[PDB]
Amino acid sequence: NITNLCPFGEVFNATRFASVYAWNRKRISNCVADYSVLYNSASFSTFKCYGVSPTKLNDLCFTNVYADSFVIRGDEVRQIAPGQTGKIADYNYKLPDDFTGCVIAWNSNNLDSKVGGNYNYLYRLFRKSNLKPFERDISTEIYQAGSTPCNGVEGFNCYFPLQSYGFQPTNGVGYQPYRVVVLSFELLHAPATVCGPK
Amino acid sequence: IQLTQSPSSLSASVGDRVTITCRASQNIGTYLNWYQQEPGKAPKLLIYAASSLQSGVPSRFSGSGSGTDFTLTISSLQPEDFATYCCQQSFTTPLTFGQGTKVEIK
Amino acid sequence: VQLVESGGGLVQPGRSLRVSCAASGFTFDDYAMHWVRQTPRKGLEWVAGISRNSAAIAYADSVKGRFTISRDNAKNSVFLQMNGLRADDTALYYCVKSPRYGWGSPDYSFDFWGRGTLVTVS
Ligand SMILES: *[C@@H]1O[C@H](CO)[C@@H](O)[C@H](O)[C@H]1NC(C)=O
Repeated sequence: NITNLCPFGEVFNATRFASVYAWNRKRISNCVADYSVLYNSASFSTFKCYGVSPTKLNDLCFTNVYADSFVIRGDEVRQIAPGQTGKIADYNYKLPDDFTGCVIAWNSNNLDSKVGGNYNYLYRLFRKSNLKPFERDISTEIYQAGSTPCNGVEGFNCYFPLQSYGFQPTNGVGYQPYRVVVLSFELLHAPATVCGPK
Repeated sequence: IQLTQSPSSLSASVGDRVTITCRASQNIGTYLNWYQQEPGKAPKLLIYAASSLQSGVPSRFSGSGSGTDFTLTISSLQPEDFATYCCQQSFTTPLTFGQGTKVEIK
Repeated sequence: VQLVESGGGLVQPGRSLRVSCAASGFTFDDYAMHWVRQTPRKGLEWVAGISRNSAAIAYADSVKGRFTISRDNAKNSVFLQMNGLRADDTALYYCVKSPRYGWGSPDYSFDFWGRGTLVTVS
């Protein structure tokens, strides 16, 4: 029998999610998981994901399961895949050229996007340079266009590195918020544990 | 800050190799801008940072320069390019333009 | 992306005047607004440009302090109060939007211009 099902409800169902820039980083360790029901549920708009195949994913287990969740506009859900570049893709969260986990996404139009506008989700749109894979960016300091450091006088040209989504209930299907998670699988030299039903 | 252009005006024909230079009094870097205005309607952005060509614009345009000297270059001049082209300074907040260069038919 | 202007015309020197410029077709919360002037048959000249969140502002040296600005965030527009009129101010006036992208992405970049209003002081 299974000793403990890998906890997924707190992050899939959940009650709240952080913004994409301050994106959460959940770790999962010795356990037994039921990704199969994840395939079974039809509520996932885009379950399609890379690396290991879903049907045999339950037979080659790992040491670390790194689950990272966030929400974005629907249209740039394509911006989560190896090799591609884009505003959310490049300035917030990018993936290595190789990848041993994969992604899931679905719709939350009725949950999120309050009628008057949630306005409680921020994303980076400026930065000095490109972004390393799997690095958190909590830096809440001013960014400059150039030739002028405004020295914390935030305002003119100081370009606050956080612009709001500005959701509305009737913007359109291309802008309605989508909930995205990614499960990266890491095989360290330590013994592998995260494999379940057998 | 004083900005100059050369030539002040010119008369050309179709498909010509056009070239206009712009000089700044002090080193501004590259943030200089290139604008056009055709007779009768609203001007639009053409070149920004002296190295970026605007979207939805023919690739025949070209821009270059640095320091204080910059230059627009036209491989094949076209009948729609006979307009007034001006420089723009993107340096310390007091900003001015150049004298411009109207493009005339010859 | 369209712009509309009002408040110009023929006025006598020494009075006070107001100019409004509104726009639509984008998200007005960004794209620091600007004003430019052009005297007829002579080189145009920039006037003003302020900020994104009504932050620190700047003006031309020739007319600094004499005129003032306001960013109408609500009805996506901008007010410009003209004080101490001069006959030199007679010109075509443009209210101009700004971009957000590029290499350096400078707010002083100008695009999506409107139409302009004739203003005469005599
Ligand atoms: C989310 O809640 C629904 C409703 O009970 C449930 O069917 C679904 O399995 C939940 N998602 C999980 C547990 O990942």
